[PDB]
Amino acid sequence: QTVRSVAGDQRVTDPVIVGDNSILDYYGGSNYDFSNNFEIGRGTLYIGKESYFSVPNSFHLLIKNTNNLQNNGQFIIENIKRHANQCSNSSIQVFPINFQNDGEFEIISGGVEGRCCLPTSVIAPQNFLNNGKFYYKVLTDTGSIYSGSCMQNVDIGASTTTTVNNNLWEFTGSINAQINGAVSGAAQINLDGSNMFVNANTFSGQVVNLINGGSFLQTSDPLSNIVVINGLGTSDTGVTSIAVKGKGKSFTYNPSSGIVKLTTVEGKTYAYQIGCGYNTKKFITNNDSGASADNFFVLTYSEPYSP
Ligand SMILES: [Gd]
Ligand SMILES: [Gd]
Ligand SMILES: [Gd]
Ligand SMILES: [Gd]
Ligand SMILES: [Gd]
Ligand SMILES: [Gd]
Ligand SMILES: [Gd]
Ligand SMILES: [Gd]
Ligand SMILES: [Gd]
Ligand SMILES: [Gd]
Ligand SMILES: [Gd]
Ligand SMILES: [Gd]
Ligand SMILES: [Gd]
Ligand SMILES: [Gd]
Ligand SMILES: [Gd]
Ligand SMILES: [Gd]
Ligand SMILES: [Gd]
Ligand SMILES: [Gd]
Ligand SMILES: [Gd]
Ligand SMILES: [Gd]
Ligand SMILES: [Gd]
Ligand SMILES: [Gd]
Ligand SMILES: [Gd]
Ligand SMILES: [Gd]
Ligand SMILES: [Gd]
Ligand SMILES: [Gd]
Ligand SMILES: [Gd]
Ligand SMILES: [Gd]
Ligand SMILES: [Gd]
Ligand SMILES: [Gd]
Repeated sequence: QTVRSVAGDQRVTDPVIVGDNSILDYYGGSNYDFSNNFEIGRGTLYIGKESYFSVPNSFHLLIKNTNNLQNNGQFIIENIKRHANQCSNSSIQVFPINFQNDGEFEIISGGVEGRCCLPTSVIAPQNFLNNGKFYYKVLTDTGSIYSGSCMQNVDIGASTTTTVNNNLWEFTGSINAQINGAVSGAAQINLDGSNMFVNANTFSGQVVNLINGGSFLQTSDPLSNIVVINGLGTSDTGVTSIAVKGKGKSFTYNPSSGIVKLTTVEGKTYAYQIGCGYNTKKFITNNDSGASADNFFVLTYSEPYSP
């Protein structure tokens, strides 16, 4: 049992080592820069605005030139705007070469009441391997889920990075998760009120679960694979949706396979496994036309989701 609790800005060039039953609490700094390896055992590494045990305007975390980030415990990044309401260039940038997450990796932002001013967030290790739980949550000052109009944009992966999910991702609240790199494995992605944008050409082995008005959007051309998407439906906790880039010509649902196909006027056909027991007559289809894809063909279903 060792607690370390360190206040103020940090430029850390030494290895970060958290032993079993230990806590390392970095807080109260506006600037954090780590450049060496991380080894987190059965303990907690916390980097945040306020102490793990509970004020600058800004929060900047950079992990860059780190060879290996090995997480076997809890790795928390927390940036809640409390009293503060100034708009700053707050950022979370996680670019280690190797990130192996066997435990819990949890990013928490939000607390925006007035001006819509959220941090830049990019999680793009060259090699990001998740065997554990990756959480991104947007919370109020009290720690409730934030579901307002100020959307936290999160970039996951990049054009040349490799991302593997073998367990769980869960994005909760007003989050736009832009999947900008190759993702593979065999895992669940839980979208609890959040949107996920499949921008890449490899997005494989991921079962997507839409909860509380969560949405799946693809901007890339149709994949080889048929993504399993659970939760299409309309309830009091909202309307979940599947959307593809372009202008929709038609849809077909096969009640015998549980596969829906969305065909665009360009003749691109997107296929998703939504499950059995849908009624064709209760599907709704809309072309959205505006501003990343200008246009989306949006599939919804008028009745509650039944597993
Ligand atoms: Gd040193
Ligand atoms: Gd030991
Ligand atoms: Gd040791
Ligand atoms: Gd140990
Ligand atoms: Gd030990
Ligand atoms: Gd040991
Ligand atoms: Gd500072
Ligand atoms: Gd070790
Ligand atoms: Gd060791
Ligand atoms: Gd060890
Ligand atoms: Gd150990
Ligand atoms: Gd906190
Ligand atoms: Gd936790
Ligand atoms: Gd706040
Ligand atoms: Gd506040
Ligand atoms: Gd594991
Ligand atoms: Gd927990
Ligand atoms: Gd947690
Ligand atoms: Gd927790
Ligand atoms: Gd973005
Ligand atoms: Gd962007
Ligand atoms: Gd969950
Ligand atoms: Gd790709
Ligand atoms: Gd797949
Ligand atoms: Gd939405
Ligand atoms: Gd109702
Ligand atoms: Gd189109
Ligand atoms: Gd086109
Ligand atoms: Gd629109
Ligand atoms: Gd964008």
